Amino acid sequence: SAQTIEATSVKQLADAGVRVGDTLRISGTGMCNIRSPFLPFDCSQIIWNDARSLPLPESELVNKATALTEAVNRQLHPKPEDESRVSASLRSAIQKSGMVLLDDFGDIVLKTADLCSAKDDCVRLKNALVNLGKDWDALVKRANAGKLDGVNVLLRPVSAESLDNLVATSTAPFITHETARAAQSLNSPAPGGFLIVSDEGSDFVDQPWPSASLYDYPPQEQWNAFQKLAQMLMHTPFNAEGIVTKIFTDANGTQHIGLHP
Repeated sequence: SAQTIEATSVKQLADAGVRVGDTLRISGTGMCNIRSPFLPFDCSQIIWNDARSLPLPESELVNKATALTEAVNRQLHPKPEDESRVSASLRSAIQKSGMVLLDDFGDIVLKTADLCSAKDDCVRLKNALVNLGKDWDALVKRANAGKLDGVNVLLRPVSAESLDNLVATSTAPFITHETARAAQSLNSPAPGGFLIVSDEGSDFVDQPWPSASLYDYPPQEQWNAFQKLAQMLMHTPFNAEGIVTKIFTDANGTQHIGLHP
């Protein structure tokens, strides 16, 4: 009593009533499980469900982080095309000698506290942000009303590039917090359908393995790489052949199938 089952849609497999011993040849569109080539996804288990997919996650944090990053970088590396109530030829001499003129010190400070909300958050940058112009829980106050818009703070070259690195170093932990968190948010399996699983841990999809591993990407690249990973892998083509070695049904209604070839 060993059936042999071709299925290209979920309801065909539900119909065929698979028992251990059967041979499945299975193909269609699915999602890679969460909890490895495509870490955080594990493409040796495929979620096969007709309930359509979760949206890409968002993060207010990431938006706050890559916005402060840019605010400092656009003031540390101003482009020839730039407004300035500062003299033009004076600007060219600041750049010849390696120095840095903060247009809007006030914007740097606000967008820092906006992001490092907690008092323990990024304290070293907040320190370096106060010498350059007090105490942190007061610079924010002076910046809140809007008073360091008229201060001009000029930076000697190593403090500039050191503040550069301090901003890069502080925003990076946030963007990986949120990337890990967002991947867990997608671990929210719909009831029913199947979890098709390879016994050998082989991958079920046919996608080119990403070269750089996700956790090993740069900081201001991690959010976007995840998104492309998630958007392709939550709707990827897949196929699976083999001999059913286990078959059971979830408290959540989902049928788990382990396949060996």
